[PDB]
Amino acid sequence: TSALRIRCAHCDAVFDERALPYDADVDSLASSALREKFVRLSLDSESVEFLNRARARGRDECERLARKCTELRRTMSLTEANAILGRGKMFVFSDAHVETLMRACGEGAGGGWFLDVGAGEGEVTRTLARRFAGTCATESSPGMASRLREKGFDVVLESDTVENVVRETRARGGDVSEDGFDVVAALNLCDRVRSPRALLRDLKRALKAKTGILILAIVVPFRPFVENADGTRSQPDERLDVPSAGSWESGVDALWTELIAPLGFDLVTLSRVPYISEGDHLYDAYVLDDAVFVLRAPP
Repeated sequence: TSALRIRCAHCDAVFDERALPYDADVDSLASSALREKFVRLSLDSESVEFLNRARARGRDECERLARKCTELRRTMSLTEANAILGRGKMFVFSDAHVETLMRACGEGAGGGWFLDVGAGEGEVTRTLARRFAGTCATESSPGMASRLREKGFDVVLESDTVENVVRETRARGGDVSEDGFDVVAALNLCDRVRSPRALLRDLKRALKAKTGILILAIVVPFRPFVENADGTRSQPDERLDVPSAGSWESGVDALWTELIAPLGFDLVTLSRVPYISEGDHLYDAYVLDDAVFVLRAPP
């Protein structure tokens, strides 16, 4: 009539979909702008549908892909091996999450140019790119860059920098405005890049003045570490005053100041969504705590 109550000491931690945190303590933020500009998102059938992808795939099938992935990544990275096998997909935003934040930033209706930094597979930003008449993407992987040119992206820049992204897009047929893109998404990239300040500065000069929407996602807690190449682990140079542990509210207020706020952005809305990763034969999904900052470019 109910689940089994088995007392163990080595079964790890397991939660359901209702335990996923979507809200936070609003009054526990020293920054005033972070309190009123908070929009609480929630679960939906699209996010739950992503959770059951490992269950509907089969345990024996999730084991075949896992063994083949470790065998493939001897000569490539982890993300490149998952794209070849069609596993390890990432989920952050649902279609309902899109219509909520797009109406909040003013540019709710479709149209304009969109830039996805670090897309690779673009499945995370797939529902978002349906609104813009022009879509661009930047990915340093050659194999994954060719995949983006087949899914609907008009221009796919095969590089890991965004110094002259607004100018290099126009060189490849990207009929984007000379003053920058309209909306740019940098989802879960500050924990991997070396210079997070120089990244936001490059993201700033890539947007239009005044009317310039920026979508930034950072995993909380913020543990920055840069991977050089194969078997070469490094450390970030910019020591941001952000705790490596603690609660979600402390990391947001620490990432707001010191890093995001000194850039001079206008906070449109702040939300808390789970960073869902596709499961396998052991767990249905792996989830991290993610924070979403929607910013407007200064004049």
